Amino acid sequence: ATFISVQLKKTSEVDLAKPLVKFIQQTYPSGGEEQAQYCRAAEELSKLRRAAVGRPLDKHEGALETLLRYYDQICSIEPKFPFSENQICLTFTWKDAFDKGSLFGGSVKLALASLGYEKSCVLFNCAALASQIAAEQNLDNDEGLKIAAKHYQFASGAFLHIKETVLSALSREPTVDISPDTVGTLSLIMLAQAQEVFFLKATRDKMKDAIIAKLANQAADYFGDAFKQCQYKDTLPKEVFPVLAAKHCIMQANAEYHQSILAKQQYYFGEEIARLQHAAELIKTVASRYDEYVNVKDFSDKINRALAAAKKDNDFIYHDRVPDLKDLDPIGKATLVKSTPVNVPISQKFTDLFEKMVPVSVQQSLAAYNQRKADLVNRSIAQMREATTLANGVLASLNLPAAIEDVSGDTVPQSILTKSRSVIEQGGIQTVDQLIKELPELLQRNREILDESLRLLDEEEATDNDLRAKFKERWQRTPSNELYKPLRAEGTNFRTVLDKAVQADGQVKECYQSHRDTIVLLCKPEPELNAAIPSANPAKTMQGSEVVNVLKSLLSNLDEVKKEREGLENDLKSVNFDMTSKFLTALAQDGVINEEALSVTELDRVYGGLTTKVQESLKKQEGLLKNIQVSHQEFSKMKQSNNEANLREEVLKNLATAYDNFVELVANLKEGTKFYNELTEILVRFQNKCSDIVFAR
Repeated sequence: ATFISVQLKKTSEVDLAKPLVKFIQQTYPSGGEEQAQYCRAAEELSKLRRAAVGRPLDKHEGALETLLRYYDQICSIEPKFPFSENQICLTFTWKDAFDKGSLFGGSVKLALASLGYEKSCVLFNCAALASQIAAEQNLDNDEGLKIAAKHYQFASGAFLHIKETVLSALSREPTVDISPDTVGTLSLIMLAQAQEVFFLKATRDKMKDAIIAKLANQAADYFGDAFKQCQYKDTLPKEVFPVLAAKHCIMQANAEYHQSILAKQQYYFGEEIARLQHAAELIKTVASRYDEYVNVKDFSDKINRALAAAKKDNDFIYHDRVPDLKDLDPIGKATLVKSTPVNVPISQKFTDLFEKMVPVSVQQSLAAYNQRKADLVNRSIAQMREATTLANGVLASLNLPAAIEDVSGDTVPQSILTKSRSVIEQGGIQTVDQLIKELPELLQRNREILDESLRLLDEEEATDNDLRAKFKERWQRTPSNELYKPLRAEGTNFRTVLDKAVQADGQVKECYQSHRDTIVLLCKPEPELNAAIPSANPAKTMQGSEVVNVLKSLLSNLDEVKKEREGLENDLKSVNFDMTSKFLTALAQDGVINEEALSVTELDRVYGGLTTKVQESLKKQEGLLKNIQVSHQEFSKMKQSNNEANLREEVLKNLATAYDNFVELVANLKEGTKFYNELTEILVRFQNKCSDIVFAR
């Protein structure tokens, strides 16, 4: 009639969606996006906690199921936000279950900043509820037993999973009730209490008097061990300690009494008495010493009668020796109970309310792959241009292929021709004058966007002050300058970004004016273009000697080598590999995920076929240019003049450069503008954001 149960644990209501949706700010940038679904569940969870653990609960089924379906959703959420828990602040407060424990340090209450602490307490409450549930139960009704036995067994395991989970998961030393020594003992009591029932069933189904003993015993030898585990340990609620003892004692008395029946059949009439006397003793004790905790009046008669009748028969019929209690065989032990492990889900009709959301050790390793992407792509690109620019630069510094397309001094060589052509219908000088004109304007455009937005902040702040420094303090909310912390932090940054950007274009403007004169030439039609280049008397060891023709095949191979770099720069840009599902598979399969081991070997697999192709380009050039530096050496003599060609030569060198400078300048300014235009828009956000914060006031 008297079963140990465990009172719940009280806890404070904390606003759940407040520090949870703010990470969904960090997550999705759009309203109307899935960001909507993850907040129609964020407040759905806040609803669950309040309904689950906000109250002393109505001992039922759902009351448990809720608590279970909460604990579920908890564990279901932690591999998604509190990994290192940087500042994500939802600190939990939990109150101890058995107040009088430690009167030294921290006692009745503990507020900790770790989810592992939170989940443990819920689970404690689950286990704590299951017990209360299993105790009310009618134990005569046979469907009643089943529910008791299931619940204890569950509570027992619910605790034992805490024991093995606390020290390893928190952030410091834990409160009295949830410490491995405490719970490990409760877990054992539940278990012993479960086992009690099986004795009680087995008893109802009038089973073998041997089997009832062995079952009864093993129950004793469980309460026994729960005593042993309290005896000199402060793990304690007050009335728990004598019950464990009284129970143990009853249990041990049944065990004796049934084994008495067995000994009787086997005609050991001594054993019978010896085992009963022991049994009778055991009860007498309990009758007096724990009377207020257990009623055993009936049982006591059953023994005394059985004893009486046995002592009657033996004294007058059988005359059998009675053994000292030490002389007897151990009653066996038969357990039928095990601690229901804790494997989520524990609730029935389950539904992971955040089933959609993507893990954090995925999200952070997925973004640390995207720099590994950019690094290798951008890095290979940068090796390309610097290789190409250098090459182009040597050619001109060596007058190539201008010198070899020079049949007669009369005409513009064909490369210069083919070049000039490109420069014209690409806009001409006109596209460069365009871009060089409009750029400081687009720079200015942004300076205005910025300072209107910072001025706004400086404007409001000034109003804030005059108000307090003149008011009866009806104005008593946040000092505005303290509120405009990070928006000025950006402000400073946006400035240093522009100061860098302004000076950056002056480097170009200076280059541009010391180069465009020669472009003026390129954009001219052949007539004047041909007329403006000083004509010279051509050297005639150019008819087709091996000194010259060899160079043409170098400048047709180096001609193609740099032409190939486009296709690469394109395929390097074009490739995107969706890494998500490869991490996702490796986190569900294995513990956590080490990204470097996987990404590196994936990259030199995805891109690997190009990195080698890239080093093939660069190192081939080092060859092709050296085998041109030493070859021009020889052509220098076989083609000569004094002053007639010294002009022609050192003009064409400057036009070759002129073209390069043009392409080097356009491709630079387009890529420049197509960056400051991207900034305008990033600053529109910022104009509106400051506006909305001076509207937030």
